[PDB]
Amino acid sequence: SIVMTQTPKFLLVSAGDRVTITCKASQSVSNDVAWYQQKPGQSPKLLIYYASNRYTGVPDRFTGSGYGTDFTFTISTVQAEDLAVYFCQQDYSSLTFGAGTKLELKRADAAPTVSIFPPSSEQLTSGGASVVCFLNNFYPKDINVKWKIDGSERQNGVLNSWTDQDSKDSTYSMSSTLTLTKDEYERHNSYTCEATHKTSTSPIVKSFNRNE
Amino acid sequence: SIVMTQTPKFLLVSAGDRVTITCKASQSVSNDVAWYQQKPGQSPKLLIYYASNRYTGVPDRFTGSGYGTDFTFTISTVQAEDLAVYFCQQDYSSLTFGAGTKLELKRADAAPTVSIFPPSSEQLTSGGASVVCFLNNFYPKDINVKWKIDGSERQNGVLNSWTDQDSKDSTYSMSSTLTLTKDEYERHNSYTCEATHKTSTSPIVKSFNRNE
Amino acid sequence: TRLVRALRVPPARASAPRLALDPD
Amino acid sequence: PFLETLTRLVRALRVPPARASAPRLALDPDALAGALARRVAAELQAAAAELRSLATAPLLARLLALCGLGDPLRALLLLKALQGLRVEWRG
Amino acid sequence: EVQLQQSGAELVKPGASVKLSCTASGFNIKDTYMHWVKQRPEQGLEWIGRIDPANGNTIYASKFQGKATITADTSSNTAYMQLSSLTSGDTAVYYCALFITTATYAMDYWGQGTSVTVSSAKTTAPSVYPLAPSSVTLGCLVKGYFPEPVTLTWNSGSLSSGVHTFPAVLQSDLYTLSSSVTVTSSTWPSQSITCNVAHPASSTKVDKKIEP
Amino acid sequence: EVQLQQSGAELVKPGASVKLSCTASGFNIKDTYMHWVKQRPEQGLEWIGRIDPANGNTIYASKFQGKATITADTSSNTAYMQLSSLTSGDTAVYYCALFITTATYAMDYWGQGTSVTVSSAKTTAPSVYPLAPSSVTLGCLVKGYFPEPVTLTWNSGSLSSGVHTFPAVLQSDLYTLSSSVTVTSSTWPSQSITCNVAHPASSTKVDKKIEP
Amino acid sequence: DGPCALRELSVDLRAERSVLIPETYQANNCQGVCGWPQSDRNPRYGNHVVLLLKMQARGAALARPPCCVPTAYAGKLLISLSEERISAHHVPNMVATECGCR
Amino acid sequence: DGPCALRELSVDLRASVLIPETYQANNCQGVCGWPQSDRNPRYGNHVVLLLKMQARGAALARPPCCVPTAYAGKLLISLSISAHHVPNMVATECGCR
Repeated sequence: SIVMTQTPKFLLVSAGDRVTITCKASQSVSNDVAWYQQKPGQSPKLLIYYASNRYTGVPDRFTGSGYGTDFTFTISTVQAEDLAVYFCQQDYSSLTFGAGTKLELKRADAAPTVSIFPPSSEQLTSGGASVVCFLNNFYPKDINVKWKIDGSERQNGVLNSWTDQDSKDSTYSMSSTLTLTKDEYERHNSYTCEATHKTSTSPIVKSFNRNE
Repeated sequence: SIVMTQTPKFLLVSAGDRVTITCKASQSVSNDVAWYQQKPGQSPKLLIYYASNRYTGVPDRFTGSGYGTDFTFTISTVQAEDLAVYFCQQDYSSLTFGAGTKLELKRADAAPTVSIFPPSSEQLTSGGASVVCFLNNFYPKDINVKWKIDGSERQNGVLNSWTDQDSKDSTYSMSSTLTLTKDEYERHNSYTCEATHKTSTSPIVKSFNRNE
Repeated sequence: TRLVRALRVPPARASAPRLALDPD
Repeated sequence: PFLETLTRLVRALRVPPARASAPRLALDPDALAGALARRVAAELQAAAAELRSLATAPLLARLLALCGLGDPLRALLLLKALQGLRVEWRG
Repeated sequence: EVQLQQSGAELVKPGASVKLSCTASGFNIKDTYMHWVKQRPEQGLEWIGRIDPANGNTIYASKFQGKATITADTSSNTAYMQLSSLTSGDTAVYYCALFITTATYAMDYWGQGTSVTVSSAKTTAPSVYPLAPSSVTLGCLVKGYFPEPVTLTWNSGSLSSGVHTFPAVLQSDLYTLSSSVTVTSSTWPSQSITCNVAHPASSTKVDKKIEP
Repeated sequence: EVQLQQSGAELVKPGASVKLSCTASGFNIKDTYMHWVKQRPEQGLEWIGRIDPANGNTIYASKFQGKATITADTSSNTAYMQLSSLTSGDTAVYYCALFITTATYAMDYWGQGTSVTVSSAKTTAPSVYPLAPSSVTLGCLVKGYFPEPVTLTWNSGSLSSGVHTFPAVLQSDLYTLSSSVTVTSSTWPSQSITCNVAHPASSTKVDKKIEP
Repeated sequence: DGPCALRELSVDLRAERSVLIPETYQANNCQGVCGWPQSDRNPRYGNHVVLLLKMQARGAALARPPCCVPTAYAGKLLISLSEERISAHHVPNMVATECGCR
Repeated sequence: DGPCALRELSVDLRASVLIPETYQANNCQGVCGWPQSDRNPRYGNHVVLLLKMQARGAALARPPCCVPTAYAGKLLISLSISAHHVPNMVATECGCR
């Protein structure tokens, strides 16, 4: 069977540059190839069939070329609405759908916004206690989040969740949660949520106290 | 001479709506009319000619129609890159360029960022003292700015300057300046800059003290 | 007619070759 | 002697327009590669009378007075040019 | 026009069989073949098989042979796929497709996608909690539910600005989810904000009001 | 291609005369006429006159008759306009234009614009001052200069993110201007930031460095 | 705009030395849109065009949709005057005189 | 893609049984520029005039298009016996106008 190898596996642009991707085949595939686009949470959509033509509604920016055993796909001027994953397919035999390539943008740095929420009354009546820490609108991707209770380390029961890059301003987010039993929760007094990022020489700490 | 009347004189959209403008003539002008576009700090550029055709490079959104004594220009789906002023011109006689119509967008509200800067050392050595107050990234347009010295009103020598609507996130800005003589400046001790806006029941005040 | 129909065996390719349109 | 006067007359009759807007573009012609003598006199007299029907009068008088040569092409070409000018001048 | 409609998400025991459906609209299936495609979260796309309604001759890949049967019915323009002998490795998303590519024309239509899950857990109902603290951030927390699909909205869908909804995370056969909204200081508690949660599997609808 | 080039800004006494120029490029002016257009900040566009280089027959509007003379020269593809009897009401921006509109084709080319100002003041040099205070805002202030044109940049043009430049304001025949830049907390004073001011009329270049 | 039809397009011929007759050079052009079913005034479509239109209507997407073009031409004659020389030329296929989309 | 030329486009007819099955009707496709780099006959005067207008700086509302200029008939047979002949079906030449 024909095997298709796609490169590069990762990419990053500055919203004004040119982009090129290559998709090599393991055997003579004549000129039967297609280039697709898949945005998050949606079905694919054809962009370029055969080797040179364009589907209806495709703007002029996108283009593709190649023949025989080498095919390339190029975008001239990247914009902010071209965040997706791109596949290359062949049709000379049982269909194969490449491997997929991602894409990302750039912008100026920013600092996170930190919020902390304590357990509600209904949950306390139920039998558990959950503390929530939200970090919003930061850049770049990497962050470290730490929890402290009564000035001590704690790394059991934590849950973390990340969001995808926004399509409006290209900023990330994050949520952290800590779960405890009511009896254990009521025994301590102070809680803190610390965040370490690239845009600050000192951690950003948000703390609360149970008694008040 | 032919006189052209353009309506409406102002417009406001939500980045997803349809817009229509009309340009009536004072006498039979056959089908000789053209529609232009002028962005800030640039020369106009033709968009539509001879009532209903479309120059090279104009996308599908824009359209126009009419004949005899009534002509209309419509945009189906406004975008974020369509902030400009639109004119209607006739050619049956000495050319006339209508009156012009503006355009604006919408977004969620936001609060201003306030900064205050005191006079520099070189300016103090020169003989004057200027205090600066910057308000950045707010919405909507209207604001009130007040200056206070030693807990008293002051409304002489103030200068204010506004910026235009941004093309990246659609937010305004503003700068205020207060000028005084060196002796009079050194006679007082405390200065404050107050801003009143729609998104806060109390003013935002930023103050500084000379002694420290 | 039967012979013609029998001789027109179906293909074994894995992709559609072209569209079909009735002679209307 | 005679053709040059006709050229001067043709140039004189083509007065400039007074409209305030350009009517169309101008492009130089560089591309697009390819025994009754009484007829001509009668046609000239008819065209002169038609122009008379309505500065240029002295030139027309000189043309008429000037009114030798037997080139077949010249007479036919002049007849055709006058036939064209007949329609052209009515504008 | 042409439209492809599919069934809803399904959850099955580890050892049963499923029957997915795909019905066309505004088209006659006899014109061309119909393909069935599979997608896993991180393994990329794949190809299962195709069917020709006119004759009934079907083709399957070399890996899915013997555990996937495709059938078609032209009386109502529908196709069915039976998947048998599940082994907890088939949890995925399945697509119905029509493809044609030629040197002078092409046609590409895709479905919406059907989600198949394989597990031995038991259905359960969610629990909704509110969270309360020139800007204010509020949160709604959904805890302890199964299976994945669930819908969360703010103020019945009249507040879609500055709202983040983090993806679900699974631990100990139980999911979790959180949502956050940021609003200016002059719209709370002067107004009412409520989070609405709807779980279709158990047919539950809950609305919760945030109060100080 | 075609390009229209013009002269620079001019300042003139109240009672003298001016001679503006407009030179084509990549085109022959004999093909079609040349139009001269006027623009005032708030009164909209107007029409002054047109010239036909081939013959030399010029046309003027009914209001500008007797105070604007147009001439052309095809030896170097240039046009001149002489404006006489200034009365401090002609301060405006002038444009050179080519227009053609027809049922099947059209042409429209504009210049860059020449600014004319009329006043009895005297030229003067500017004065530049710096301003110093998880984000930090810095400012550069330009005070006491004449006439309007002046250029301000940050770091010679390597810092164009989060920078605002407010428009000039006139009081007591003297202008003013300010610029602001916001940067994160990990890039100052760890690096060097300087504001550069260039005044062409007096041929002055100044660079000032911000320090704490 | 309307459907496919004929419309005016003319230019002016100029020479630095000689004078040309006629001055205004006329060469019309075809313009408009032709759809399905036909609402025009020209002869009926061919079989190729209706086949393409049906293909477009079924759901396909062609890479070259039908275009409104002319199908006939006529010649022209020009005369040039200058001192001691008159010349004439005849050039065929200059003026379009019919339209129909293919 | 290349310049204006002829290319394949075929369909299948299905209703009786028809002969021939594969209905063949080529199509013209490509781009023609200035100066000519093709294999078809030379342009006309109208097309070169339009191209010169476009090159001078103008902007036409209908630029030249690559289209066919010849056709051939076809014959079909239907069995269940009938025959039909239809002209102007198969394109056989291309040239932009």
